[PDB]
Amino acid sequence: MNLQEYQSKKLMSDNGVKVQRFFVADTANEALEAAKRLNAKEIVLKAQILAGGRGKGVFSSGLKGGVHLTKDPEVVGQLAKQMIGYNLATKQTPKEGVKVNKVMVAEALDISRETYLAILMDRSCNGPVLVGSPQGGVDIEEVAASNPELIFKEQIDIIEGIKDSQAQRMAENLGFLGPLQNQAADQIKKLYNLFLKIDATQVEVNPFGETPEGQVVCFDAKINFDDNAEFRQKDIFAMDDKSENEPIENEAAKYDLKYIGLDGNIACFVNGAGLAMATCDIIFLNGGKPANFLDLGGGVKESQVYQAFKLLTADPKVEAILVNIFGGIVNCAIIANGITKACRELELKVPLVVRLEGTNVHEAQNILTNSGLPITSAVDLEDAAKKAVASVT
Amino acid sequence: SYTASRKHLYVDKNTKVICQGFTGKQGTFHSQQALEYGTNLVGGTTPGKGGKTHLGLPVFNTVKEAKEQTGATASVIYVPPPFAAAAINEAIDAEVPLVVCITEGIPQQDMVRVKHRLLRQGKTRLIGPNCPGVINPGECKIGIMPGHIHKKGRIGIVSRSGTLTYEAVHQTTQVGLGQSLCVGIGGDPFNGTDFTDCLEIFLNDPATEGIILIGEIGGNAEENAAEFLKQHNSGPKSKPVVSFIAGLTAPPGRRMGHAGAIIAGGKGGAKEKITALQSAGVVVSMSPAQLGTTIYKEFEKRKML
Ligand SMILES: Nc1nc2c(ncn2[C@@H]2O[C@H](COP(=O)(O)OP(=O)(O)O)[C@@H](O)[C@H]2O)c(=O)[nH]1
Ligand SMILES: [K+]
Repeated sequence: MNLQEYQSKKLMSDNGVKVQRFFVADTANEALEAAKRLNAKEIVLKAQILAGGRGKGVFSSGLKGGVHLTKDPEVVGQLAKQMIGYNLATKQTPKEGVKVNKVMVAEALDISRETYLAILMDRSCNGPVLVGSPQGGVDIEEVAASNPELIFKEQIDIIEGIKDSQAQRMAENLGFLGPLQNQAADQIKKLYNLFLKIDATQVEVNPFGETPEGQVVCFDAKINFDDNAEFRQKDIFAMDDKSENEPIENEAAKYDLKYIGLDGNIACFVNGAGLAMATCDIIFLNGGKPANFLDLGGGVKESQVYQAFKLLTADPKVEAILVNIFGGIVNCAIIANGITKACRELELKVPLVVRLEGTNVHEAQNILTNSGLPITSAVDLEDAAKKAVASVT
Repeated sequence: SYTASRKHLYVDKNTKVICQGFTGKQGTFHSQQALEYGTNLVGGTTPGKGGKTHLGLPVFNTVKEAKEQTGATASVIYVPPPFAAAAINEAIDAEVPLVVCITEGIPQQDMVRVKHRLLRQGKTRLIGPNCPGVINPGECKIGIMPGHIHKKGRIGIVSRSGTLTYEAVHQTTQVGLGQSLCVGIGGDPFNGTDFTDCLEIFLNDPATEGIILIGEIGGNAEENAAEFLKQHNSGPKSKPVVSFIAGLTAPPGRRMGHAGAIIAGGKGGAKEKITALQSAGVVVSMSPAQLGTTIYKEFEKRKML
């Protein structure tokens, strides 16, 4: 899960992390007034979308850039009016990026040195890790490629927690000289602890900087939250608005359906995660255009089936559905019913292809065969794949 | 130390198994069936019912007791997410040679702490969390997989997806090849057993003549594995290995049904995984539907049929 920047910032603030003063607003005028209340040398306008690279993106309104520096509050409002409502397309969003409904108006600061610092559960040390680079402002992947030695890591023992030894040593590595050096250290200890507190899989600050005034500041942040931790981060998950989600998916989650909309015509719902990915795969390989990926989670239930069939069809971009389910726990029969029972109550008008296998095979093939419905039966996933494709030519 | 516990991954007819969260909806359901398959389920657990009975079986208070009273060499966990973590350490404390956590949804941080405890000991070997479990066609079944589709045989299977394993199991029985041991390592980013823990076993198990590896986007478990194969499965007496990685078409930054299936910050993509495994002489199927025939051909190319 991901929260907006102003949400992340408050959280980091509430936990002793030096962020920049800011106010949130959802209109061009609030933005203006917000620039006034701040009252500072320079202001910073930042569209609030979960994506990154905003400061290099482009709004649909024609505006270029998601982060704008200006000393004049009236400009803040003029720029805002170009952010509020439009679509921002950063190098990390789709083609039409995301629609912005809120903007952050914060106090700019001067940046002497820019450094990249981040904490994450590393799938190599199977533990928390500190990842710093004295070269900030840039996308990390890059710096890595371009100059590996410029990267510094430090495995933190999840039971001992971070140690000055580590913190200070990282601070040194980041470039923070003498006096400042210990400030960056304290801050890094802050991030780690905040990181653990909020069950975050990662907290990324870029730049983790230094001002001329000699202040260590997290000028930007990106926190990814471990979804499996919602049950003990109730307050943090309440802030997840679910506004930037593709219209559809929201619906699916209402019936606990793992939906992930792609850009295709051949919708398809499968049970089990891997088969879900596998089906998109085998579809694309055969010139297909997976319209999505759906996962009926653990077990199924005529409810889900129908529901799953309703979301998929409500989408006018679909020209076929590829059902691929492996009857393990719940036999294929109970699945077949949910399918046929839905085709009728849904009066679907898209060529449907179904591929069943496992417990109760033969029986469920009759449940379908019988219904007299236009259900195309495939022999395996290859079969289902290729056929599901022609059905949209 | 912990690598010494790989040995425990090979359950068999001798494996006596207990269930944690025994009287729960899941524990109960998969236990009635764990029986019907032929698994030696000797009892289960739940706080405050020590002495009682469930499914005609005993219900102890502690994993500790249950083991010392049934001699169970294994334990399975179906418990809800907020308690699966505790459930594992409890098995670890009671030193149960084998622990299989099925539960999906355990906070990652919790798993990191478990891995910490875990790696500094060799009595307990963990499978999971968020996995189907493990099965020795005919002799033992710990988990939630459809036992009947399996048939004792030669192919050794290790995978990060359950449904994708079933696909594989189905395919190697159609071709009449059968499975030696199937280990579903999980869909989470931090678990107690990886591809190499199993490749290690397969390679030294005479019963396993071939191996099917099933991975997907996310992490680098597939990569470390491809490395290992190059080092340990090269030579004349090398066993054939067929694989299929899932997610060649997944959009970045998205969690694909599996907390661990996600390409992030440039890492996790499927193509590297296929390029790496191939470098280690792994024969990769480009279709999840060709797992069966592919490995069938490999055994063929070596008159191993
Ligand atoms: N001078 C100055 N620049 C800033 C400030 N805040 C952000 N920026 C710059 O705005 C640029 C784009 O915002 P960014 O942090 O990249 O968010 P992103 O584009 O979504 O990744 C960054 O490269 C920063 O250097 C600030 O307070 N003062
Ligand atoms: K940034």
